[PDB]
Amino acid sequence: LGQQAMPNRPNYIGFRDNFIGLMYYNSTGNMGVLAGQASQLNAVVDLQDRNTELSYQLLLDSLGDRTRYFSMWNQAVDSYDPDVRIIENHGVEDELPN
Amino acid sequence: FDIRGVLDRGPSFKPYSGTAYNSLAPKGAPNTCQWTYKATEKTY
Amino acid sequence: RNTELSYQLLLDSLGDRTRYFSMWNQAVDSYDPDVRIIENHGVEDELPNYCFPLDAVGRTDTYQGIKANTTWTKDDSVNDANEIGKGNPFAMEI
Amino acid sequence: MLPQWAYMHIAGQDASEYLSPGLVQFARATDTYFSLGNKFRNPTVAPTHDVTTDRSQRLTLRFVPVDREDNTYSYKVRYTLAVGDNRVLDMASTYFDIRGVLDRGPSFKPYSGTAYNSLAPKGAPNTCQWTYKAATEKTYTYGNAPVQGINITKDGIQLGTDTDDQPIYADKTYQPEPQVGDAEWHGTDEKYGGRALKPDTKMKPCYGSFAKPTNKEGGQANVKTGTGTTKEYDIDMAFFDNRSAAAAGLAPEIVLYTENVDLETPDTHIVYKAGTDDSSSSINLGQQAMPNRPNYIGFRDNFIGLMYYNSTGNMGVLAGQASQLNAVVDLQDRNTELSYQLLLDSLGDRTRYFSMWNQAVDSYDPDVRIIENHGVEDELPN
Amino acid sequence: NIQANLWRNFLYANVALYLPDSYKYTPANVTLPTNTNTYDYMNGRVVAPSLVDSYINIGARWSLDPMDNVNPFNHHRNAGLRYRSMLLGNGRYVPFHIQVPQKFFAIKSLLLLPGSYTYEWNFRKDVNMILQSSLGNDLRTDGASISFTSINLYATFFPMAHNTASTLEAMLRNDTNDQSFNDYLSAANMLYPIPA
Amino acid sequence: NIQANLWRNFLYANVALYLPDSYKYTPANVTLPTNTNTYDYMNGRVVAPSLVDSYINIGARWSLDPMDNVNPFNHHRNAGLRYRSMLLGNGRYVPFHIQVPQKFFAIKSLLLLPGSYTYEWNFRKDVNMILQSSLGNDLRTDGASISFTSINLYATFFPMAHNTASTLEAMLRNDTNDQSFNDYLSAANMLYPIPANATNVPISIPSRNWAAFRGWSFTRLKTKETPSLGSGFDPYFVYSGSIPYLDGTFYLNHTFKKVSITFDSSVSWPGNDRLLTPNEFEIKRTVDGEGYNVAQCNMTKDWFLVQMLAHYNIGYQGFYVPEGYKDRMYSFFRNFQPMSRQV
Amino acid sequence: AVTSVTQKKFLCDRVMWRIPFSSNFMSMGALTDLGQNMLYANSAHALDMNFEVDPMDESTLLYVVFEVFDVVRVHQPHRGVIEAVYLRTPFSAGN
Amino acid sequence: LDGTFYLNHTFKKVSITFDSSVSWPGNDRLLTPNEFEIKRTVDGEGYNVAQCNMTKDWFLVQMLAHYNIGYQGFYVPEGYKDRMYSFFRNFQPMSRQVVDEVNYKDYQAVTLAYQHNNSGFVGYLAPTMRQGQPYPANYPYPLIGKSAVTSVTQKKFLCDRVMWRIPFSSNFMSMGALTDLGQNMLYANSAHALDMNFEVDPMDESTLLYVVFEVFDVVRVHQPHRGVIEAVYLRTPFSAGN
Amino acid sequence: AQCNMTKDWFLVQMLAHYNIGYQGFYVPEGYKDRMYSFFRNFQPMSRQV
Ligand SMILES: O=P([O-])(O)O
Ligand SMILES: O=P([O-])(O)O
Ligand SMILES: O=P([O-])(O)O
Ligand SMILES: O=P([O-])(O)O
Ligand SMILES: O=P([O-])(O)O
Ligand SMILES: O=P([O-])(O)O
Ligand SMILES: O=P([O-])(O)O
Ligand SMILES: O=P([O-])(O)O
Ligand SMILES: O=P([O-])(O)O
Ligand SMILES: O=P([O-])(O)O
Ligand SMILES: O=P([O-])(O)O
Ligand SMILES: O=P([O-])(O)O
Ligand SMILES: O=P([O-])(O)O
Ligand SMILES: O=P([O-])(O)O
Ligand SMILES: O=P([O-])(O)O
Ligand SMILES: O=P([O-])(O)O
Repeated sequence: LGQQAMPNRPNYIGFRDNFIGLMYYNSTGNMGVLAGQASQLNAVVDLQDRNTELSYQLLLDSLGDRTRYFSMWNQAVDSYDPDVRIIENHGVEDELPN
Repeated sequence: FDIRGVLDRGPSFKPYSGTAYNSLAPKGAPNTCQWTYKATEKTY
Repeated sequence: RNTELSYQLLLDSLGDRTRYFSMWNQAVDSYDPDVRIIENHGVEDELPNYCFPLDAVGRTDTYQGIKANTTWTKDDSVNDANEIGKGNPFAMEI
Repeated sequence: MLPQWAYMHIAGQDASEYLSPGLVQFARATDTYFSLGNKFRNPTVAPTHDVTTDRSQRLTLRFVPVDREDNTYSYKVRYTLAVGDNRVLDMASTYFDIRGVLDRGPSFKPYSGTAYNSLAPKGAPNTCQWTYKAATEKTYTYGNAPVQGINITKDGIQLGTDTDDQPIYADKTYQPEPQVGDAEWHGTDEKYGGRALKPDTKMKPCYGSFAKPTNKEGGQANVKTGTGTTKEYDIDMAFFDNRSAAAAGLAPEIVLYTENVDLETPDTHIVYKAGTDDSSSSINLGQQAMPNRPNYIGFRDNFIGLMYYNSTGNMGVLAGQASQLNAVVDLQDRNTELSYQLLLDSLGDRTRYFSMWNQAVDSYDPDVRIIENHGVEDELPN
Repeated sequence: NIQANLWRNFLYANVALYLPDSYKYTPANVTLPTNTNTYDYMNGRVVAPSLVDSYINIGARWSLDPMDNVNPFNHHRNAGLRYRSMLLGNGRYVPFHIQVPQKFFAIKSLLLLPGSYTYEWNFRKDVNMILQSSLGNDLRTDGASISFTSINLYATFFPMAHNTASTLEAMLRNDTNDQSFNDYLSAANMLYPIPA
Repeated sequence: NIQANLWRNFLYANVALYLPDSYKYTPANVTLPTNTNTYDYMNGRVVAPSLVDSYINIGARWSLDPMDNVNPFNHHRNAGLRYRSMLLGNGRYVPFHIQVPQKFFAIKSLLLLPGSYTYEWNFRKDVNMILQSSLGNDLRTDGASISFTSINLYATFFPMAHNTASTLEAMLRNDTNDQSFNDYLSAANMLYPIPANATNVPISIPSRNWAAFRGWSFTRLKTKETPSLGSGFDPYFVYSGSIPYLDGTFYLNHTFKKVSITFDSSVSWPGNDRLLTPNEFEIKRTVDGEGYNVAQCNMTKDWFLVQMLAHYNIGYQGFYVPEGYKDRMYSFFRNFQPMSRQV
Repeated sequence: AVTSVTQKKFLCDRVMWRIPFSSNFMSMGALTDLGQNMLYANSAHALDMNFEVDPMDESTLLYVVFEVFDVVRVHQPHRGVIEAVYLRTPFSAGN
Repeated sequence: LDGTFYLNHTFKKVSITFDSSVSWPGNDRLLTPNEFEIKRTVDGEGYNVAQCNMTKDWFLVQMLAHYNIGYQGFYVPEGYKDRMYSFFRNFQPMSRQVVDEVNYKDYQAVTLAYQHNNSGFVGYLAPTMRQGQPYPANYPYPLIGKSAVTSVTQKKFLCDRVMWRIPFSSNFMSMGALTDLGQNMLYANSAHALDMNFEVDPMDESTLLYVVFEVFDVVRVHQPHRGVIEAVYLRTPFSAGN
Repeated sequence: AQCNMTKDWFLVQMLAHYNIGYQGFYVPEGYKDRMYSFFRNFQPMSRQV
């Protein structure tokens, strides 16, 4: 009768910022192709020590305001609550009994 | 690339803190309920 | 013609409508975005929260002091009616 | 590599120069409705001559004082600030780097509320005792005993059992522990133990109460002096049976492990007690505690006040080592600290903080300065 | 003490529960998976609230030493991830429809001239790569999956006057007018192991 | 009632506890220090919570009359001061290491040329001057103290090419290339006593030249919050809160009714019939029968005009909100707060 | 609702009140039109000001900033030589 | 992939040495001229800065590298130049005091299981039902008041989101994407090798050092006729292999 | 954009307010996206039931 329950931990699940991970980049056996239809030389030449996903993160930040969200590209930057990362413990205003 | 598909986020997906069910109940309180016990078998 | 609307749109093009200016009652109608679109992320209620009696015990029984002679006898250096609770403090939960 | 760098627009012309003139005119005429700018690299190329020395040379110098005066009210340092041959120094890059020892003192309290038993009702006592003589002097007790025992005998509360099947009694120096209790809200009569404060430890509300531990198992009993190699504590068991129990059948229902401890209230004060009396007593069981007012203490915004300015007998000096004519001429009439506050505001955003100069402007909560009372959304009972 | 309770619930939900697993325990009478990357493991391990209590470094602004090295973006208060979760909905079963941009530097901003081009791309199905969770559990083991029903390419064209468009194309086919692009990060990227 | 309790606690902690001492009492059975500048006095005086209860001017936006004249920066929700306290740590004992800038206008931006220079400065040990508390208590009496272990000077040098530096040095030694600096505030600063309950503050400036005079700025300070810099140490400074004179935390501007200005005790400035009440600058009116108050408060239309012109050049061609980057932290519009209540 | 009266007021923290010695109060140059004319009404003048304030039951201070030009010119003619010339005008410098 | 960096505070120093002989930047440039000291725990000279354990040298390097600020004083960069992944925006210095376990004479090393604070009102070692009795707390030691314990000070910083930056520029400043020293290396009569050594705080799991060697990673695209697209890639230096 | 708005309409509205649409969709500069502008107010939303 005295068993106690606690809520399960929250776990949000979505696609990543800017849909990172969905398209293969910088991954040798899965290179994208953009070629002239006849003479199909691939104009895309990618390398494993290039980092296209991070390059795009940084480009977006240089071009505009990353605190703004744009649903079309899942453009919604990963963030954290600053008052969770660094605890500022100024106590509580509990002077009055309740 | 315009992508459509079916996603299952699976049984670990929980987009909220707390419960949807009897959230105001003290956390060790039972439902109104019964049990049997034998030290003849009886219902309590 | 619509002069009142024209001025609203004009004001927004010239400056920052989130600022207030009492002289012209310039304080734009708005709403709480969290009221218009409910974001229900639940509540952080993992820890139970308790109400306690003012004295932090609640119901007590009355006890006398006793000392071992094992036989036990009344200890006359001790009050014979001390209020002590057994177990945890009475509590309610919210 | 240079023909390559030109070809890849790593160096060489910008696009308005290397693109065909017809294309540049075309782009310029159409840019506001179809933009071509981002499709053509425009290299930027650092200069390689006459900017930076190739010689061995320090970026940052540290000067230690060549003389100093440590007085009652002030501290004076003298440096030989050296600008070497073929260098210039912007004084904006200079500063005084100060190390020392600060005591903010006993009125510093960088928080609201208490660190100690903050959830305790503010007039609730600790489990404790007092004496009273109406006359023979008796010991009285109030509180609760939360640790359930297998039994209680003259050796105290039995907390467990051996592999030899013999009782294990509480070790009085730390058991029973006040933080332990029945684990659920939910047939016979049960025996219990707990700690209690002795009469000589003057009552304080539970809320705010701290006593340092005197052993690594968290017990707080005062350690007895002149004991030699044996550590002894001020702890005595007190046994109790129901006031209504038959005299011929007395046996302990409750045992309290009573102790004196170094009880303090580092961050709360008494906001109600019935009289001037301080002692443990029946009436003092209901004293009420309130947390001390917060009082942040730091150096000032932009370290105002640390350096003397506009202050006749403590004027700063910058003088050529040839002359001695001081280039600093200051006036009691001038306001250097405020001038600097206003200058900072005109240069940048004073809501941003910069630790290096303690640049963190004084502000207040606008909802405290000007009370906006829209009441409360208390429509649902709770 | 209402204020003290709000503070303690906050610290517990947002900090104590995200402490490294070495700060936690399994009650006897509790059986958890041996797979430590699993939600039931991360949900079942118990954290003593007094590890981050309302008196934690009281009066300080201070991140906890063990938390400095805990990924702070794996958290239910990551507002970007929370928004991305909620864009899809609140249930585990989601028919989705999304638009995914081209990020490869060489073609992402290219002005492409008249002609027919083969354009092919590959898309991942691995839920640990394409999905993100706030706890960071192994979504393969924890039963998430995805199916692609269709992927179409959309392309938008400025309705350019045909003569003006002929002029533009003519200019852009001259090698003098070759387009060029630098990867923004513009780096050779290297990873080196650091043993525990 | 959870919501009512949240609000009542907030009001008590943030407003009622900061009411002037005249609203407080000392219970019989409590002995407080006789020194009223001490923490134990400020912490021990009792405030009735119903002085600022959850029904305080209910439905209004209104600062409390007694609070208008209390320094609102001496407060535990002063976020700058709270951050500066926490930069040091959460304990009373702090070995510290800080960098202190040079602020004197004549040297703080000077480009110094090769040579050896004597550079000397004096630092304060007075805790009420160099430290700040949110309560404002006398830190000397309440046991704060500092010692300096070492002060070193740091300087950074652009690693300039030596031919370039040498050419630069030679040019800067020419008198036609002397450097020059104005103090930003650029004022002669003057303080005049206002005895308790005085309402008129006349001042004379004995006859002088006014060529290049730029104008006047002014405000009101508490004597207890204004230290003397008239010597090495001020024994009468028994306060450690914000010091508006030095830091710009002004908060008594609403207490000015009016200023009038008269050259050569016979020529009123601006006179010229320029102002609605042309013989003075009226800041605010209580009796306002022509209707000269403006902007839903008691500030006059003249004064609003003068301040908007003085800060923004706004006024001759309609009043409007100034561009945010022109309306900075110590600017008029940003800080202007008209208020009303009924009773 | 009870019979009532209304009260109006304002706060304005953080500022100093400003009265520019400019003919239309506007900023048209650091050296103002009227500051320049004072070189032509080229006599000395006395100034009297009378401030009226709300009573406060503690001593206070009127703080007046007289806005002038407060300037230094710095001359460094030879290695290790520095010479500074200070001029505050009007309100030229004291001790 | 995503830029959510959070372990930058764990770097202590890096040395950079060409051909095993030539320390870079060398030339007596930094206060500690043979390496980049990022942070110091022992700091007898007082080279640390901004109220944390970061060094004056490193703070100069990162402010020049991001904003060209350092030679003419330190100050807050303009907000629009100090963006989401920039140094200043993310720099978080912090301090605290704790009991001095060596010199506080009454110190007792009480482990979690034997502490009590809110005995009677909270669950024991679990987020479960309250247990116990009202009793004076034995923990934490007060750092304040008339009986404040003997203490010590700890300081550190976080700097999430950034990558640490060392520009190959003679004065560390951004004067051109093609740096002055990049141009000089063209007149290198020979090829050079590079050693680097990073010193980091130990972490009880496998981690990775991620180095970005900043170069020019370029493509030029030629479309001579309808349906024809030709591309020339050059990454230089560190020219490609895939 | 993860709602029931069409690509056509999103193009017209982005062009109409910002001239954005023939060269990629992206967030307009804040000062061109004012209180009554399209992007500032656009709120796509989903749920399951
Ligand atoms: O409503 P929250 O952000 O305090 O959970
Ligand atoms: O390169 P230099 O002119 O500083 O010797
Ligand atoms: O200043 P305290 O030690 O009486 O609180
Ligand atoms: O702009 P603030 O300093 O009042 O928050
Ligand atoms: O409170 P800690 O986890 O930084 O010691
Ligand atoms: O597209 P047109 O206007 O050149 O026919
Ligand atoms: O067909 P064009 O490329 O010569 O216009
Ligand atoms: O006439 P006022 O002062 O009530 O506006
Ligand atoms: O949009 P602003 O005018 O508040 O900067
Ligand atoms: O004239 P100087 O440069 O030899 O001092
Ligand atoms: O030398 P410090 O600033 O790290 O104590
Ligand atoms: O420095 P060198 O050996 O490449 O000329
Ligand atoms: O015109 P070509 O040289 O690309 O065949
Ligand atoms: O060479 P093209 O323009 O006719 O393909
Ligand atoms: O020799 P590399 O560094 O130009 O590839
Ligand atoms: O474009 P933003 O920086 O004003 O949001």
